[PDB]
Amino acid sequence: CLSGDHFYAHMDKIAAAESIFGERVVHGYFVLSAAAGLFVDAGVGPVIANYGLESLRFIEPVK
Amino acid sequence: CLSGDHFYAHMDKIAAAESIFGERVVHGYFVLSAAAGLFVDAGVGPVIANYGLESLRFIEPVK
Amino acid sequence: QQLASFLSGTWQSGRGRSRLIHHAISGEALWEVTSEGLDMAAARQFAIEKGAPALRAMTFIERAAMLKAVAKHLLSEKERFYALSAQTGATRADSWVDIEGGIGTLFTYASLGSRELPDDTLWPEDELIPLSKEGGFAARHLLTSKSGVAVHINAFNFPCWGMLEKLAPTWLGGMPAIIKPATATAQLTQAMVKSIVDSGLVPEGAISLICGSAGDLLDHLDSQDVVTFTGSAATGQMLRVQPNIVAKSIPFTMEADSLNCCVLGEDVTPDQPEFALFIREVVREMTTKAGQKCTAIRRIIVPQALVNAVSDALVARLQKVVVGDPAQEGVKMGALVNAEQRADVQEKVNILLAAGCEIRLGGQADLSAAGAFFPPTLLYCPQPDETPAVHATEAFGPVATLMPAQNQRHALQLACAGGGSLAGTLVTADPQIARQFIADAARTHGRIQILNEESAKESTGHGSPLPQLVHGGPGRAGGGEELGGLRAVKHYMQRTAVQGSPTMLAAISKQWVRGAKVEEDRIHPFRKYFEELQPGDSLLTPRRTMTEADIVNFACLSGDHFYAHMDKIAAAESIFGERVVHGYFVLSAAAGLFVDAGVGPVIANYGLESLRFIEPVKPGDTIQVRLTCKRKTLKKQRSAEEKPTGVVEWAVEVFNQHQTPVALYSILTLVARQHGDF
Amino acid sequence: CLSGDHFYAHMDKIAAAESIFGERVVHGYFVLSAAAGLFVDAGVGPVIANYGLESLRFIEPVK
Ligand SMILES: CCCCCCCC(=O)SCCNC(=O)CCNC(=O)[C@H](O)C(C)(C)COP(=O)(O)OP(=O)(O)OC[C@H]1O[C@@H](n2cnc3c(N)ncnc32)[C@H](O)[C@@H]1OP(=O)(O)O
Ligand SMILES: CCCCCCCC(=O)SCCNC(=O)CCNC(=O)[C@H](O)C(C)(C)COP(=O)(O)OP(=O)(O)OC[C@H]1O[C@@H](n2cnc3c(N)ncnc32)[C@H](O)[C@@H]1OP(=O)(O)O
Ligand SMILES: CCCCCCCC(=O)SCCNC(=O)CCNC(=O)[C@H](O)C(C)(C)COP(=O)(O)OP(=O)(O)OC[C@H]1O[C@@H](n2cnc3c(N)ncnc32)[C@H](O)[C@@H]1OP(=O)(O)O
Ligand SMILES: CCCCCCCC(=O)SCCNC(=O)CCNC(=O)[C@H](O)C(C)(C)COP(=O)(O)OP(=O)(O)OC[C@H]1O[C@@H](n2cnc3c(N)ncnc32)[C@H](O)[C@@H]1OP(=O)(O)O
Ligand SMILES: NC(=O)c1ccc[n+]([C@@H]2O[C@H](COP(=O)([O-])OP(=O)(O)OC[C@H]3O[C@@H](n4cnc5c(N)ncnc54)[C@H](OP(=O)(O)O)[C@@H]3O)[C@@H](O)[C@H]2O)c1
Repeated sequence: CLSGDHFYAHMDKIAAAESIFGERVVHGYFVLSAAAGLFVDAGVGPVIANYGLESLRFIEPVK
Repeated sequence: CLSGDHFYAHMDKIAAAESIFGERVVHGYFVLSAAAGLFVDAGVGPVIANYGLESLRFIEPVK
Repeated sequence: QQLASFLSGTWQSGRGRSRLIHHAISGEALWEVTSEGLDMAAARQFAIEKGAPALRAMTFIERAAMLKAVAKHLLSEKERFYALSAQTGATRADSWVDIEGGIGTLFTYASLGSRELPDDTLWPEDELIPLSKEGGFAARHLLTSKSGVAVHINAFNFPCWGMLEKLAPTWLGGMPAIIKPATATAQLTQAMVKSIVDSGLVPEGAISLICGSAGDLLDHLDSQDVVTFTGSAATGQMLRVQPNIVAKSIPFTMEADSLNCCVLGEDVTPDQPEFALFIREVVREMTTKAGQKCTAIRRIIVPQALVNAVSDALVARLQKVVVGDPAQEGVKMGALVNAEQRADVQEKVNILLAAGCEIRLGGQADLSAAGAFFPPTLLYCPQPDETPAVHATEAFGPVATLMPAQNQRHALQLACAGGGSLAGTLVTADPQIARQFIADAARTHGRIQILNEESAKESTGHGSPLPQLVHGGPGRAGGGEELGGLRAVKHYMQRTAVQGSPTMLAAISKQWVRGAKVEEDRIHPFRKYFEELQPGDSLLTPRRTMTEADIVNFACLSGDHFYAHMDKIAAAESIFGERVVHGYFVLSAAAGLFVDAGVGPVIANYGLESLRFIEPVKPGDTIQVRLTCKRKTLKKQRSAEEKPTGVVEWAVEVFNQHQTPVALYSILTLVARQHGDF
Repeated sequence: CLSGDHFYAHMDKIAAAESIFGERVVHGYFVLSAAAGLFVDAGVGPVIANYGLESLRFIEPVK
C-alpha cells in the first residue's frame, strides 16, 4: 500500500500459486527497508548519509 | 513507522536542521520503493522476480 | 389586413369567409384571419417528408441545443412580443408572465434535454430487464420518435406560452409541429412563428402555422401523428369523436377547462399570516390576466365560521383593483380579449346567479363599451352541496365563487366535487391536514399547491404551470398531461420493448448492457479521449486478495468500526457468519484496480450512479474488477474558457475467485474531449 | 496508499495545479468513507447490512 508496488506475487493469492514462489512473498524492498529498520541507530552520531547501495542480490524468498 | 528506520535526519526536526541537509529529508529506501511503486505493472506478465539490484547512488536529497 | 398562415415553407393566406381580430382595449379590427383554400394535405406532406427526417437525424443533445438557440433568439427580441401582447388587453406583468414563461419553458427543456437525454437518435429509458437465467436473452425499452406530425390546437389565453410549451417537447421528441392557434389572438402566435422561422436555427418544415380554421387537417392524419388540444370541454369532446382520430387511433391529448378549488383550512385564524396570504393568493390569482387563465381560482372553499371574515377581506382587497388601460398608470387588472368573451363570461355569471347569490359587482357589465372590460366578481353559494351548477359552470374571467365547508370533511368533498380539476390549493400550517387533503383530493387535481408561510416567500403562485411539473388533471380538465419534465417528450415517442441478446441490445442502444461483447484493446480506457471511447471498451484489472489487515486498516482509516468488521464474536452471530470486508473498501479497492495514475483525459469523478452489494467479501477472498464503458453523452462547453469535455459512464463489475459478482455498480466520470464545438 | 488510487489530482503536486481543481483534492471515496466513519454506530444494533448506495454526486472538491 505505502510503496504503491501492487505486484501480483505480493497482492494476489491466486497468481502467486501459479508463479515460481508457490505462495505470496514479502517484497524485496521491504526486506531491504526492514533491514535498515533493524540496524540503523536513531540517535545523532557520526553517520551522516546513505549515499548508495553497492550490490544487492535476493537469494531466497521471504514469506 | 513501517520500515522502523528512525534516523535523525528523518524523524527529528532539530537535528535535521543541524545536519548536512538543512531540514528533514525523505528516506532513500522510500525513494527506491516509491519508484518501484511507479514503474511496476500489477498484472500477471512475463516479469517473474526482482532478483536483486546492480547499483545505486542517492545523488541529491529528496524533501 | 391578412394574418398570414405558414404552410409548406411559404407564408400563405386563406381565401374565404374571414373572421376578424378585435383589439381588446379599444375595440377596432386590426387583423382578420382566414385559412380557406390552403392545401393541408400538402402541408402535412411537406412536414413529414422534409422536417421530420431533418429532426430525426439530429441527436437529442443537438435538439436541446437547438431549443436553447431558439430561446436565446426569442429572448433577444422580446420587445415586439410585448408590443403584440399589449393588443390582447394584458398588462405588462401579465404579458411578462406569458412571454417569459414561454421562453423559460424553452430554456428548461434545453437544460433537461442536455442533462438527461443521450447523445443518440434513440433513447433507452430502462436500465435492463434480464429475462433469462443464463443471461443470453434480455430486453430493454427503447423510445424512438414518431415519423409524423404533432397538431397543436391552442386556446386564446397564452399565445406565446401555450404554443411554446407544446413546441418544446415536440421538437425535443423529433417531430414537426403544425400549430393551430386560436383566431382571437393569433397575431402574437404569428410573431413567435415568424421570429422562429426567420432565424435559420430550426430545419425547414419543422414548424407550420394555420391562422384560421384547420378544416381539412384532422381528416388527413396518419397513425404516427399526435394531436394536442387546448380549449373548452365542449370543443375537444367533439374533436375526440372525429372519425379519422378514432379510426387511425392517434393520440388525442385533450386538456380542458377546470373549476379550481382553493381550500382554507380549519387551523387558519384571521390573526395569522396564513389568512393574509390566503386572501393575497386568491386576489392575485383572480386578477392575473383578468382571470383568463385555466389555472385561476374559481371556487373558494372556506370554513363555516370564517365566511364573513374571508368575504370582508376579499371585498376590502378587491375594491383596490383598478380595471383599465394597461399603458396608463395606476391600473392593476387589464381587460378581456373580445366583446364575445365578455358576453360569454356574463352569460356564465347569469347561469351561476340562476341558482346562487351575490357579494360584489357581478353581472353589471357594460356590453356597449369600446373595450372588453369586466369587473372583478366574487360570488356566494350558501348551499354548496345542493347546487350542481356551481360545480359544472366556469365563468372564464375575474369571476370566482365562494362557499362554506364543515371541518375538513366537507371541504375535501367540495374540492373533489369539481368533476376532475387542475391546480388545487390548500392553505394550512398543520402538516397532517395537508396529508389528509392530498390523500383524498389528489384524485381530481393535477397539481396541488400547499401554501403556508414558508412557501409564500418564493412561491411561483397558483396559476404558474411549471415546465417540469405535470400540467393537467382528470375528468373535466381533459385527462391529458403536459409539461411533466421528460414525461412530456414521451407523448411524441413510441415506447418499444426490444428483446434480444445483450450483445445485440448494446449495438441497438449504442450503449453497453450487462453481458455484451467487450473490446479489450491492450491499452487503458482511461488513456483514451472522449471521441475514441466506444461503449463496450472494457478492462479486466489485476486482482487483490482481501485480508484481515485490509479490514483493519480501512476500519481504522475511515473510522467505520462496525461490528461485522471489527468484532469476531458479533460477526459470528450476525447474518454474515464471520467478519466481512467493508463495502466501501471494495468500492475503493476497485478504483485502486482500474484508475490510471497518469495525466490523461479523465478529469473528475462526478458521482456514482447506482451501487448494490450482492455477496459479502471475506478475508482470503480475491477481488477482480471489470471496468467497461457504457455511455458517453457529451456536455456542451458553456463558456469559451472551459475545456471541451463529456461525461462517460462506466459500468463496474467487481467479482471474486468464484466469479460471482460482488458489488456491481456504475460510476460516472468526466472525460475531456479532443475536439470541441466552438 | 490503502485503496491504491494514485490519480494525479491526489498524488501529484504539479499536475493538480494544471488541473480543473487548482491543487490536490481529497478522494471522493475518502469523503464517502470518512462520512461512514462519522455516522456509523460501532455497537451491535438493528442495522444489519449495507445493501448498496442509491445516488452519489460530488458537488464541490474537498481539499
Ligand atoms: C540505511 C543505511 C544508511 C544508514 C543511515 C541512513 C541515512 C539516510 O537515510 S540519509 C537519506 C537521504 N540521503 C540521501 O538521499 C543522500 C544524499 N545525497 C548525497 O549523497 C549527497 O551528495 C552528499 C552530500 C551526502 C554526498 O555527496 P558528495 O560525495 O559530497 O558529492 P557527489 O557529487 O554527490 O557524489 C557522490 C556519489 O554520487 C555519484 N554521483 C553524483 N552525481 C552523479 C550523476 N549525475 N550521475 C551518476 N552518479 C553521480 C558519484 O559517483 C559519487 O559516487 P562514488 O562514490 O562512486 O564516487
Ligand atoms: C521492483 C522491481 C522488479 C519488479 C518485479 C518485482 C518482483 C518481486 O518483487 S519478486 C519478490 C522479491 N524476490 C525475492 O524476494 C526472492 C528472489 N527470488 C530468487 O532469488 C529466486 O530464487 C531466483 C529464481 C531468482 C533465484 O535464481 P536461481 O535460478 O535459483 O539461481 P541462484 O544462483 O540461486 O540465484 C542467482 C543469484 O544469487 C546470487 N547469490 C549470491 N550469494 C549467494 C548464495 N550464498 N547462495 C545462492 N546464491 C547467491 C548469485 O550471485 C546469483 O547472481 P548472479 O547471476 O549475478 O551471479
Ligand atoms: C454504511 C452503512 C451503515 C454501516 C453498515 C455496514 C455493513 C457492512 O459493511 S456489510 C459489508 C458490505 N455489505 C454487504 O456486503 C451487504 C450484504 N450483502 C448482501 O447483498 C446480503 O446478502 C443481503 C442480505 C443484503 C442480500 O439480501 P437478499 O435477501 O438476499 O436480497 P437479494 O435480492 O438477493 O440481493 C439484494 C440486492 O442485490 C441486487 N442485485 C443486483 N444484481 C444482482 C445479481 N446479479 N444477483 C443477485 N442480486 C442482484 C438485487 O436486485 C437486490 O436489490 P433490489 O432490492 O434493489 O432489487
Ligand atoms: C474513481 C473514478 C475515476 C476518476 C479518477 C478520480 C477522480 C477524482 O477523484 S476527482 C476528486 C473527487 N471529485 C470531485 O470532487 C468532483 C467534484 N464535482 C464537481 O462538481 C466538479 O466541480 C466538476 C469538475 C465535476 C464540475 O462539475 P460541473 O460541470 O460544474 O456540474 P455541477 O454544476 O457541479 O453539477 C454536478 C452534478 O451535481 C448534481 N447536484 C445534486 N445536488 C446538487 C446541489 N445541491 N448543487 C449542485 N449540484 C448538485 C447536479 O445535478 C449535477 O448532476 P447531473 O448530471 O444530474 O446534472
Ligand atoms: N391546459 C388547459 O387545460 C388549458 C389551458 C389554457 C386554456 N384552457 C381552457 O381554454 C378555454 C378558453 O379557450 P378557448 O375559448 O379558445 O377554447 P375553444 O374556443 O373552445 O377552442 C380552442 C381552439 O379550438 C379551436 N376550435 C374551436 N372549435 C373547433 C372545431 N369545431 N373544430 C376544430 N377546432 C376548433 C379554436 O379555433 P377558433 O379560434 O377558430 O375557434 C381554438 O383554436 C378555457 O375554458 C380554459 O379553461 C385550458
